[PDB]
Amino acid sequence: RHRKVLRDNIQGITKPAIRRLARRGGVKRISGLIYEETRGVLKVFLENVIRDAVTYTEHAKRKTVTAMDVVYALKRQGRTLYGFGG
Amino acid sequence: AKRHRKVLRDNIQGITKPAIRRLARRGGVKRISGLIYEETRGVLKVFLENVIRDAVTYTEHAKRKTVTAMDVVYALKRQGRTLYGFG
Amino acid sequence: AKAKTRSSRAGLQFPVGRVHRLLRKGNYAERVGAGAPVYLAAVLEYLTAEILELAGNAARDNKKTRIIPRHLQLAVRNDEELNKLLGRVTIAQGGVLPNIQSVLLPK
Amino acid sequence: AKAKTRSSRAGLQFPVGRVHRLLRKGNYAERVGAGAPVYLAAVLEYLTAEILELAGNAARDNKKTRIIPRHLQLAVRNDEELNKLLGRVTIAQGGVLPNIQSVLLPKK
Amino acid sequence: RYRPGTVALREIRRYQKSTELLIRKLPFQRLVREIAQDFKTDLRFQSSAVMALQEASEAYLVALFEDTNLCAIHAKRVTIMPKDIQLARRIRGER
Amino acid sequence: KPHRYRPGTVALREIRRYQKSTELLIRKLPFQRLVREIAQDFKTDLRFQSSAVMALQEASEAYLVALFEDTNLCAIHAKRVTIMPKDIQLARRIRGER
Amino acid sequence: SRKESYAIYVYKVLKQVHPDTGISSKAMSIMNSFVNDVFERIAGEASRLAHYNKRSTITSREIQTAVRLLLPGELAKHAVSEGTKAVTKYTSA
Amino acid sequence: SRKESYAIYVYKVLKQVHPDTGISSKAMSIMNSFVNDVFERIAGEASRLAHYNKRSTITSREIQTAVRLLLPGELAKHAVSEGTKAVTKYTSA
Amino acid sequence: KLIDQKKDKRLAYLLQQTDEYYAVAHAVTERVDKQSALMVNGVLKQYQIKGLEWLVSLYNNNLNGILADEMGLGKTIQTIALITYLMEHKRINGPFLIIVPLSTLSNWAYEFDKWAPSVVKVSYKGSPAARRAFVPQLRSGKFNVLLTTYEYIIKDKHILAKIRWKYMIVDEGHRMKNHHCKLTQVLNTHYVAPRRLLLTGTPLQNKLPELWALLNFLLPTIFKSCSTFEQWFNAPFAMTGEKVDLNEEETILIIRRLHKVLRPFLLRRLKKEVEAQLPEKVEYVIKCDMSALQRVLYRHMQAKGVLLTDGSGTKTLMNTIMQLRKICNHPYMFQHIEESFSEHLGFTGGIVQGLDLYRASGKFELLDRILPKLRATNHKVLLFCQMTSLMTIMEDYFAYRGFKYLRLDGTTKAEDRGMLLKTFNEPGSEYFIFLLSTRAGGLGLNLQSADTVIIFDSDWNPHQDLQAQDRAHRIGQQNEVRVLRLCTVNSVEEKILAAAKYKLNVDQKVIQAGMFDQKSSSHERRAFLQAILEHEEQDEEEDEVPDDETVNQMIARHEEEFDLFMRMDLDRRREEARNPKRKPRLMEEDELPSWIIKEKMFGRGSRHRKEVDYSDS
DNA sequence: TCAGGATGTATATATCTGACACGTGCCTGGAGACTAGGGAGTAATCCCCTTGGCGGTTAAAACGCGGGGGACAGCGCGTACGTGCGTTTAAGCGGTGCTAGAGCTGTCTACGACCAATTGAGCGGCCTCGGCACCGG
DNA sequence: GGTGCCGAGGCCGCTCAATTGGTCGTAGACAGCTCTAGCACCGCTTAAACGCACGTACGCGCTGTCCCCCGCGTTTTAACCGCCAAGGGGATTACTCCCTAGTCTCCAGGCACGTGTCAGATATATACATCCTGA
Ligand SMILES: Nc1ncnc2c1ncn2[C@@H]1O[C@H](COP(=O)(O)OP(=O)(O)O)[C@@H](O)[C@H]1O
Ligand code: BEF
Ligand SMILES: [Mg+2]
Repeated sequence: RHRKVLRDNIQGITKPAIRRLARRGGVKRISGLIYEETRGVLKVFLENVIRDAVTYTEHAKRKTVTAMDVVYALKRQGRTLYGFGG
Repeated sequence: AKRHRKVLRDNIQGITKPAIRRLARRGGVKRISGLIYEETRGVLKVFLENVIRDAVTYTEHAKRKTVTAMDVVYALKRQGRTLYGFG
Repeated sequence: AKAKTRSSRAGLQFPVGRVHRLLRKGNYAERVGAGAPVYLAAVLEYLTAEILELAGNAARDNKKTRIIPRHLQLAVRNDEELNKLLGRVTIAQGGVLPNIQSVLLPK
Repeated sequence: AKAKTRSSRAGLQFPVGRVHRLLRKGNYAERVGAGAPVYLAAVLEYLTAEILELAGNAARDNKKTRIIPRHLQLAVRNDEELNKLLGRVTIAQGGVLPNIQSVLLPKK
Repeated sequence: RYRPGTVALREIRRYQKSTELLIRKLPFQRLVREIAQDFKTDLRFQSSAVMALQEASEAYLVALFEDTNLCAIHAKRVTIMPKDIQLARRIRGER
Repeated sequence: KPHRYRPGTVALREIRRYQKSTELLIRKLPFQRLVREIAQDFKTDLRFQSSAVMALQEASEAYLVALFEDTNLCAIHAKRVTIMPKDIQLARRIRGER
Repeated sequence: SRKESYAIYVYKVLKQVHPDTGISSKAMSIMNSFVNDVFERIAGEASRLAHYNKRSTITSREIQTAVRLLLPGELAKHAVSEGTKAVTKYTSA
Repeated sequence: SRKESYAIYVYKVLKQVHPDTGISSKAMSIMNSFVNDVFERIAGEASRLAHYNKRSTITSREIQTAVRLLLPGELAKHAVSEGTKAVTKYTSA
Repeated sequence: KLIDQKKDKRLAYLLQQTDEYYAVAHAVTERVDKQSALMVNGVLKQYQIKGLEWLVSLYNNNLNGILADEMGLGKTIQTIALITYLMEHKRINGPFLIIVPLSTLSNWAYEFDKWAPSVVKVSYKGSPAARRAFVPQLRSGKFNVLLTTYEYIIKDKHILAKIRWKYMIVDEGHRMKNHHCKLTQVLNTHYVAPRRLLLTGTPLQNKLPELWALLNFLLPTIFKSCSTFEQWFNAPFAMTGEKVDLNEEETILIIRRLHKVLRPFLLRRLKKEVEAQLPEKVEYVIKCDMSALQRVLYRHMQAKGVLLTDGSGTKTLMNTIMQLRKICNHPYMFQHIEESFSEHLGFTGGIVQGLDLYRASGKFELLDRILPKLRATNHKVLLFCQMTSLMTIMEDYFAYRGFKYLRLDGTTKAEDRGMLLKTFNEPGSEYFIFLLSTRAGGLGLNLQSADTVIIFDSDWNPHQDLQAQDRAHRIGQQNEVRVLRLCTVNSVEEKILAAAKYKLNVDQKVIQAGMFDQKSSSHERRAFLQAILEHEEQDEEEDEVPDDETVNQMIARHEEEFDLFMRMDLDRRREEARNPKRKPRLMEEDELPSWIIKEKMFGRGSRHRKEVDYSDS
């Protein structure tokens, strides 16, 4: 009924998850301070896309965020995404 | 006997060593290896032929034979290098 | 008189008729020439055929019959021309090319 | 039948009428709203004023009265907001911001 | 046992062959909704909206790790430091 | 022995004067010959407006100055003050110009 | 022939903020191209914004949303404030 | 309602280069996005080519110049020849 | 027509201008100059004294004029005569600025030493270190005359404009033909000089408005203002019909009015009537056959606009006429044809020396018949050419025959130029020829020791070549002068030469027909002017006429020369019979790719790709 | 440098299911024929400004010498990351029901395009004065 | 400090583009209703995360050597500006026709809907390829 304000969900991006991402990038050995640095980088990147997606969403006077909203938000950042329509 | 020396100019060499250092000073570097000058001539050459190729394409499309300033401006805007001050 | 589509008249598989409508509805100019849709549909068909050939080859090398997004990623990123055309594009479920730096390898 | 410009009735110094013409001529959409040029000219006037006073301040700091491309460059690159707006932009005869890395300069 | 580093290559060879998402979905989805509250409250996401965000975000991070790895090698290291991430973002123009 | 400056202090002398200036740092004539030679490959019998060549030079130096700013950080990151050609290749590859 | 620019309107704004300072010719053309750049940047986004929602008109609402999408942060808040003020004044008059 | 896509046309082209190879649903969705993206890259550049030259019509000439600007090097040469042959066969018959 | 209600306004300004026809301009007349003008060594010619009369008259009447004498009649001495006269009779010292071309500056200095030693002068030239040495002397004012060059009047205006100049003199005033000239702007604004004079042998070049710029500089508004620039001609007229020179109905009086307008201040003097003892100065034009290499190159450049190159194919040069002009001179100027023939013709590559230069160009072929003959009669010949790149080619061929030559070009050190003039003019000098450029060597130079002049190629305007001819046809020449203007048959050079011939008509209407010598006041002008119309018709086109035997007739000035001239002509014939190699190129070695003459693929199939290893196993 | 054992990689076979691929009805968008108009192809003219060359000064470039600052190799230390085992937590799954919001259809009306007159704002061209450089100190 | 002067600020005549005024019809707004996809729940395996500890490989600081880079001076060179010349094209203008928008009329390609079945995991059992250790 009453929505609970989510808090500290960035820590859900676990240390093994960041290591797996680093492995796919070819990284052989990871420092210990990388993990907090990566969580900051993901958060900054992911706020920019959400900001535009919500701007597209409220302009259409909708209450849901669609895949077009994300695809259009990404295309402005200069990074087109294939496989979700448009 | 001086005719041979004038043709061996290779005007890419017209971008002299001191001129490249002046660019490097404005970029803020303090000490330059001796292999930069050859490397940075190739970097300038690659950059120019990308912009020139687009500027000529705009010119040729318009039935013109003279590359105007707008052609250069339009080419740069296509590489995401917008330039102000030339209309 | 029997109706013959513009795609067949131009010898294409792409819809010349639909491309014409998309140009008019897209607010690209006040007027659209007659040859513009034909030229554009031919170029779209060329690029589609160019990428599907390489993707089909990538599917064969992995002993597969159907194309999957991984195969499109392998086809595009291995080609020099297509990689530059799709430099700023990311493909869903495509992965990355197997590439390891030489210095990281054991001695 | 007396003529009053749309710029004046909106309290602007930018040509609402000309901006209304540019929208209809640029093939941006089939139709253009009445308030769209008024809103757009107001925004363009604001951005112009922001740069102009910032460039004007840099002109005094050199004890000069005119604005030159150097002063436009210094204004834009010093303000982190205008800098992000004009990240991809090159200003002719602008120069660069004076900046030296710490390691290069001598430090006893 | 295995000499340190040989399992790392084995992990590198493995993850560069697969294509699935490398992050648990529920932790990521909760993170997305938390960020959206700061902008507008009582929003709602399509399933593909969150999947689109995850595909974009992990492609961003993997490509970033490729860049920060070269900076690590450039300084004659094999371990990536936080200073290597910052240099990569500086050259790209994100700082 | 004549007075000689220590190495580096003259190179650093640009801070007071030669980084606050705004003129073009490449001579006009050598650059213009280079521009025409490149254009020969794409089209023959081409003509350039005078302001067209200035626009190319204006954008070219802004590009090279901006590249040396990134080259200088790739050198410092490797714990040295001399820029080397491996620094330019690192800077350009990160930008995606490779 | 007659070539249009924003020179006179920029000069009117200049005397509002700095009544005594002048502006050189090259600095004037730089300012002129800046206005053209921002104009087509906002207009281009608003055009694409109206196509997404299957509308066929460009209203002040699209112009407002385009300003948020383009301008960063604190610039967008003030630009939206100026644009809203101008529209209400124009409608009342 | 009904949604338009290039799925059947992409599938037609596939059977001409690999008659036995198939296509999956997610891969077709990527190919559908690829065609839509490239179409708007060509059309947008051809749109401002006409604007720069004060024309009000986009023709096969504008399309060809836009292709030369966008496609890289040797890839553009084959696309130009593919397009000219199509417009030639279309005009003759 | 209203010709009358235009001169009346002129009569106003002379009146108003004088206060601070011909007779009102010359209010004061002083016939005292016939006396012995002292502090001199030589003696003036009789007419030069009359020129001095006309000069001091301008001084008394406060006028500025043009000493537009002919190009050898002692114009330097007449100006020196005025300076000495003012220092004595008027007793005024003054600073006396003088502006000369660089190559003339040594000559002007020497004239003052032997014609007025008591005059103290500074020769303002040299590196900036040398030129700041003169500043202490300039501020004190101890000097009487200052000689500079056109360059230092612009570079050093900040210290030369400070001095108030009692009299300004500009030599070879052709530089001011352009009104937007940077020298004119600096000279009239920054420099103050009430009394300005010009010296020139060609008062107006190809265009009529150029003469106005000289007059506008001399008399800024009093002559007639620039803003009110209403003209007698009111329009330039230049069409193939020479009998008409204006938009009028075959009217002669309109020309006759201009002669009256600018009569008061201009002094032309002809060499024939003033100084009759000089020899005739006969002029000849001799055609040249095109070599096989030139003929193929000239054909494609004219047709396609491209230069033929090796397969290493064609190059597209830019200014078509300029390239055609270079081909007609020598096909080795392009350095692509030379290098290819450097390898193929058989000997060492790169720089090329031998009889190929002898055979490559038709003009060089003809010179090697002429020059050894002229060596025999001990004639010294001075040779002009337009392009400096041709001199280097010309210089190597001169070494092959071992001729003794000097080369005064542009871009030769200013200090060296004075010496080069001295050595060539030395009696008993061993040098045979003296290479010159038209622009640097054509100005005031005394090369009197040479008797014949070779003009390798013509200029776009003829007065440039007339200056070159008169470097030898001056006072102090005792030998017959022959001008040999080389040309190429069936080439652009005929169009250039004919176009130049057309420009020679405008001045003949305005300057030559005026006869501004103050003695021909009689109606001979109209006798002269009407005689210009009929001789246009009698011209007949001439082509393809090398005139193999006639060429030695054209050199020779006496029958005894033929006896000499008929020896070596046959000796070359007998010597060439031993080894039969065509004197010309004559298609001999054109097997080069020049005469041999006359990625991008399809779509969807052609794309060449590399095998890719998608397997990853 | 070769041998052994352990772990992991790569291999051939059933089988299985969920998605690829096909067939069907049908509706809406594309093709065919027409008319009216204006965008642009084409011709002709004017003259700006582009190109190639020489002349003559002088500041910048080039060549060489010479010294020392800095890059690089090497070595020793020690810390912090990788490997593995064992414990703990929460994601992924498969349901299930709720309902809210997006989508659709139908009217209705106000707004923006179109057109036609009319005049003044904005542009080009001109005088004129001062901000800024610069020549010396 | 002072003199100089080129570039900007200011004034005027002349259009042509913006304003005013009507008219129309269609896009956009609103209401009503449907139904589907997103939100929330539950319980359950169980795979992934967490945590601990050991050793070891590597980051890092130091030192020393050497040679490349900087700085200076002398000579040389070519950019620069001044100047000559000619003509290729970049603009205009005017004419006119043919191509495109627009309309109505057919009409058939393509979309949604069901349907059948097979390509590609997934799991089993197995001989080889890779490391780590010893020698
Ligand atoms: N009175 C004279 N006595 C000796 N030589 C003279 C005399 N007058 C003129 N000359 C010669 O005439 C030549 C031309 O002098 P100059 O003033 O240069 O006339 P221009 O400018 O027409 O050549 C000089 O070489 C000079 O020696
Ligand atoms: F008239 Be001389 F040639 F100065
Ligand atoms: Mg003289």
